[PDB]
Amino acid sequence: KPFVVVVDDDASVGRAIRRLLRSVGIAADTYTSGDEFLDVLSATPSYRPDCVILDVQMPGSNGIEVQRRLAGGAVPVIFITAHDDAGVRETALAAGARAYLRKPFNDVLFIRTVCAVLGIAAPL
Ligand SMILES: [Cl-]
Ligand SMILES: [Cl-]
Ligand SMILES: [Cl-]
Repeated sequence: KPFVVVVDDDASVGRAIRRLLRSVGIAADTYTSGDEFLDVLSATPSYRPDCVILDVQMPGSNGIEVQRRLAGGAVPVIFITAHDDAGVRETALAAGARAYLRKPFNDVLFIRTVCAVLGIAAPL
């Protein structure tokens, strides 16, 4: 199964996303700490997601080091942010993010975005 990692400082966001992805056959692990995710990557080469969904607003880190570790490699990144982040597009462009979404999101847009980034057909 496709495997997605979410890093968002709100535990409720990771909870909602992992259940929604499970409903369409996509496994997901979620973190509130970018450092926690980075530590797993460094500890075991076998742990590699097919895509990362990254909260650019995480207080005190902004997901900067997660982005830096993945930059240039085979793991595409989708940026997520709050509904009133007027600048998320330029943020995504300069970071080499594959896509971006504002929270809250509807099912069709979220699933189509993730599936397109993963290179798989979307269920809806
Ligand atoms: Cl859960
Ligand atoms: Cl980070
Ligand atoms: Cl990598």
